[PDB]
Amino acid sequence: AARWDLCIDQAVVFIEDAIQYRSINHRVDASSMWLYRRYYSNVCQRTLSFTIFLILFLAFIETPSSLTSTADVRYRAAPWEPPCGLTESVEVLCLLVFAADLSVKGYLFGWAHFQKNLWLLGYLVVLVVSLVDWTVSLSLVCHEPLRIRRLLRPFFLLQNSSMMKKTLKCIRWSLPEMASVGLLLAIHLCLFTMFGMLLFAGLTYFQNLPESLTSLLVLLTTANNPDVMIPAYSKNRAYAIFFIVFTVIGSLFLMNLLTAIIYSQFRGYLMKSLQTSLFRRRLGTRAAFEVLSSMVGAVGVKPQNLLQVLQKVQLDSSHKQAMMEKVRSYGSVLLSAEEFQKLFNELDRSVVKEHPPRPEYQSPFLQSAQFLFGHYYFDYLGNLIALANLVSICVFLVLDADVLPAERDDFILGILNCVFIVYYLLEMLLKVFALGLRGYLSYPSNVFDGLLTVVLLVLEISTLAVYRLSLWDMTRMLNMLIVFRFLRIIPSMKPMAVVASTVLGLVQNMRAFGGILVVVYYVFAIIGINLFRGVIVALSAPCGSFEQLEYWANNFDDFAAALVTLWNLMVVNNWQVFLDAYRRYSGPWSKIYFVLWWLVSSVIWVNLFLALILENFLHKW
Amino acid sequence: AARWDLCIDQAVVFIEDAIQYRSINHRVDASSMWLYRRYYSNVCQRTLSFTIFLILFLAFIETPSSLTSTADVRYRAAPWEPPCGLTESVEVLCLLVFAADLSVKGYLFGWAHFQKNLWLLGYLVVLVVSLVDWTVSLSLVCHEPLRIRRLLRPFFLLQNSSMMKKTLKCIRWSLPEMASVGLLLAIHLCLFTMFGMLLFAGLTYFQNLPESLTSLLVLLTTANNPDVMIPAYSKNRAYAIFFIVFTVIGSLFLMNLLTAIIYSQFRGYLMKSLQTSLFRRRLGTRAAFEVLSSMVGAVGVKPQNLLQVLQKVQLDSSHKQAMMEKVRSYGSVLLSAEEFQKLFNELDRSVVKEHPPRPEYQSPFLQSAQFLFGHYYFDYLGNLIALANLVSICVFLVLDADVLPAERDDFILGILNCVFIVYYLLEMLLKVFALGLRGYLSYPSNVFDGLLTVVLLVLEISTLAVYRLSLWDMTRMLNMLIVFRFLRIIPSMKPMAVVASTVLGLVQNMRAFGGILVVVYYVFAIIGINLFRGVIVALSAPCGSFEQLEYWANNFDDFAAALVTLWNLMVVNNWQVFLDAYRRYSGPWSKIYFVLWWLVSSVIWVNLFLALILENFLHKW
Repeated sequence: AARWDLCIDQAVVFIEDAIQYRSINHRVDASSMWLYRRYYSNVCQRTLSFTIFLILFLAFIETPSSLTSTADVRYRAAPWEPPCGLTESVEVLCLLVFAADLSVKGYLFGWAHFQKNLWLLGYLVVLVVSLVDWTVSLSLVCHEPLRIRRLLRPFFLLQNSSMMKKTLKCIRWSLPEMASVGLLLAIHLCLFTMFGMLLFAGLTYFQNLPESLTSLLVLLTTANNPDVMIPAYSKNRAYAIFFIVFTVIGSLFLMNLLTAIIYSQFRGYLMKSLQTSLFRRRLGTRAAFEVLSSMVGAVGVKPQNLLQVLQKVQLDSSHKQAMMEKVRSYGSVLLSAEEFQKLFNELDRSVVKEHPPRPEYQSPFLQSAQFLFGHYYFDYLGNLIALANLVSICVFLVLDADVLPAERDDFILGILNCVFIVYYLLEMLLKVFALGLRGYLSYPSNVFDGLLTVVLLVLEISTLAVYRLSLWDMTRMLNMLIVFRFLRIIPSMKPMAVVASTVLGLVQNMRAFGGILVVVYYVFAIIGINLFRGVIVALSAPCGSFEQLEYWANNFDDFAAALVTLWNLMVVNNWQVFLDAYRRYSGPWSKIYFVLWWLVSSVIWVNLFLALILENFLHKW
Repeated sequence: AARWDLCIDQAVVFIEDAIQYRSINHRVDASSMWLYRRYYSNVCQRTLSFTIFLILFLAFIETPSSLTSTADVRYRAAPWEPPCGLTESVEVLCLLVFAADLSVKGYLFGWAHFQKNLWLLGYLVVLVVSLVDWTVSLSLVCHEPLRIRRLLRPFFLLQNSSMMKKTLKCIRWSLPEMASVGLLLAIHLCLFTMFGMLLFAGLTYFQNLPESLTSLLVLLTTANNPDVMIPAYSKNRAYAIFFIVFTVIGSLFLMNLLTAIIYSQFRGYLMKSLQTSLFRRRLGTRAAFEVLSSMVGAVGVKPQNLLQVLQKVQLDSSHKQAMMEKVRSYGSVLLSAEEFQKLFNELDRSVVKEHPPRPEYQSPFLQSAQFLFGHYYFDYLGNLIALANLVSICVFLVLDADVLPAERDDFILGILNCVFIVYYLLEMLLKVFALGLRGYLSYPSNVFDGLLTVVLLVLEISTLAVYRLSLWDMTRMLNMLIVFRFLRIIPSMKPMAVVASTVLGLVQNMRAFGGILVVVYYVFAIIGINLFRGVIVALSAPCGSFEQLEYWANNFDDFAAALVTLWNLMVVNNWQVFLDAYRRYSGPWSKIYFVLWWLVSSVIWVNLFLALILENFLHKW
């Protein structure tokens, strides 16, 4: 009776964990299974993902106030200050649901399991530090300059992710080897600083210990290759050997050695991911069998017990009916153990359909339309005219570019876009009159084409509403959206399937890796804000300086301007210029910030990218 | 009698080919085995390697005459012209030995084998083209401007190499995939040229079709990251998304996709090298057995036939005596087939010894010296004082650097180098009085230390000959060679053995890969000479130009100046500057030269380097 239905709840949650690749380490109770099924719903996990985005969105609208139009410092309508109410209200509202998340994760798990698992403990210490810092900054009227609780926000992203925790373990195992090459590189520098200072001080680059040390470090990433050697090379031809050897040993051996060291841990990444997925499903159904085999009882599981459990699970109805027919094909025989486990190998099949088309009333009208629809040249007529559209934009952009930027003719340009757009409407209306409103939605390219067509006629008819033949801005907007038609010529990839297959495989696997970049940007922005917030003031310079070039838009005055400035240091070109400017404005101890940013971003993460491309390329063969 | 000894010659050359991993496809004759053993000697292969270096050295002393001190064009003592005699004499003397090489390679191989093997045919066509071009340039008095026979010289390097022929086959199999990503990248460019020209011409970078096409191509290799976007970024913050997406799709996906495509062919490089080595030794001894088993005869090979053949082979005497004792341990029994093949597994063992030390006459004198020699702290006392030497050079280079460059004290600097050098002499003289003149040579570090010590005392005593205490140049030369002592602290690599093991493994495997770089430089230099030989003349510039910077040393006027100029384009930094200069001086069709040089050098070869590091790292585990 009661233990009858109680075993049913242990049946349904063990099947559901066996599908979704979860573990079985939660305590089994009566209403906890009401909570377990509800906490893992679609609605609950999507609220938790939305609030994580919210606090990581919130730094755009904090007191540095990145709501302007230009980030340039020489002219900017600066202020938009929100008051002390709303931003600290939405800060504490997200802290409630994370506190609600921790409570139901610890209550549903073991209490002793809570004290052992390090991530739940770190989830707890971050919450109280964020709450103490909230009430302290609320006691004062917002006039605390630096907000330490803003740094702890990316731990909420790292907690609920299951792919970043794998990737952080792989870079933790690579760490004692990366410190050795980092040690060997620092030996390699300070040798050539001493060896350089004998040759050249006996150059504006070699006049001091920290100046020559900086000049070699920037050469190590090859940001000044010709410019650091041209005094010495103009004195003698033989001085080229000193700089050639330094970048061969430095940039070629030791930087590419860091890539091979990181890839040595990611070598079995996807295959060992699939193995622990299948291993968790093996003990999933086995514990489901073991509790169902001992419901009331030889050793077997009654199919009438199966009839109620496989209904209450949440699954695709394709695999659901296949389970249901296969147990109905079985008799009243008690199901064996090996036949129980191999029964759940229906979840490896995948079925792809699109839709069935629909007929008409009049028989010669329907048979002519559908048999010129099943043609394979109908889309090729669309592909031909779209290419004919694109060369027209091509020839007309280059013809008006060179001469007469003010007053161009643009007479035939209107008529060309008319005949193409009304061609685009008639084909998609003939498609839906040959497939159906359901028959047209089943293709993802047709959603892409059908949405793009109905937008362009709105743009065209609006130009046709005010002109007959804001002219230039509408034609520029109309020309821009015609260019996006070229993305529909792309997916006909017949001989180069190895490229499009991995690009899909890459973006399906950048939950972890895109997440790590977000963690690193968000930390280094807020550190960079509090150090260089008001350092650059713009009120006759050397010809290669920060001020001869107009690099004034690259500062750390807000969140949007920090991200682009950190981007331009990540692509390592011309970061000798930023090093000289931030020395001249904020003292020479700022170089430890940029060098540390150079090590995390360019060295570690862009090697981390190449290890993940290499793994996801070499897969299934 | 005659066929008795004739089988002995077929025995010895089949064993020798089985050792040195050669093939058996040469015709077996009487005096051809006299030629086969002599052509493959140590002296013959080393003459062929020296003449290959000679013609590839010869371009330094041709008519562009790269014998100056500076390559700067604004001042240079230009001319040194050798006459028409000697350079065309040494050109034709190397052509004789290559013609002698082709003849004995074809005569010893099959005649029909000659017409099938493509490399021997290409060896023949290159020889007659080089000889026709020699006699044509000799008929005229050297006044032919361009020498087409100079381009065919790297085929002589490619012919006699057995590792470059493997590597060229691996990049030939990768070619139809690299053309697809090259196709997909060209689609990716010309979309954003049209999309860029609508947004920004509606910037000095976006004013034309070939100007905007060049600006995106240089952004693709990130050579102008901040400088190409700062007008648009200073107009609006939202224009950063256009350039961020272009370098994420461009540089991160598609360039790193080219590395993964190349590495997909080098994935089994070293293991499939070892397999075809062992496979050639398997059929080597088997054909040696098969001719020896049918000398006069159950089925076996008489050991008295073995006694004469294993003497006449050339081998290490360590494995030679081990073969000889093992056949002497065998009786007069006819040796079986399986026991014949497993007999030659002595060639897998390797024995390392150094030397035995020698005693003295007087027993308390020898026993005290050798037992404080077997100490392991004797070298640690050398390691301590060498570190104490290096901090002295460290502290004294930084102290005199900042102030007073003219007249420094340098009083204690002499005395510091005295006590260290005479320490260095007494330790190596106590080492040879505890090891021996033979006992000291057996260590490669002691050869390195012993040579460095005897040089520094010559430098020190020469300063002591003219001073007592050209001063500064001698102390600068003395300080420089003390820095090289730090290379002896390095080889005590206890916890990071994975780094030093592969660095040895890399340089033992760059016969192929260093050879390909030589082929690519040598071709692209001589093409670049004949196009831009006298284009730059130096007789108030924009502040970032080729002439504001003093880049005048980077031209193509000779062979030494071409190599450094091609080097500074290989490391891709600031190659926007070279593109603008060579447009302004030699017309706009010069950009096809540098773009083609960008594709071969940076894209292919530096991806080729990272594939070879990755293979030689992941080896034996």
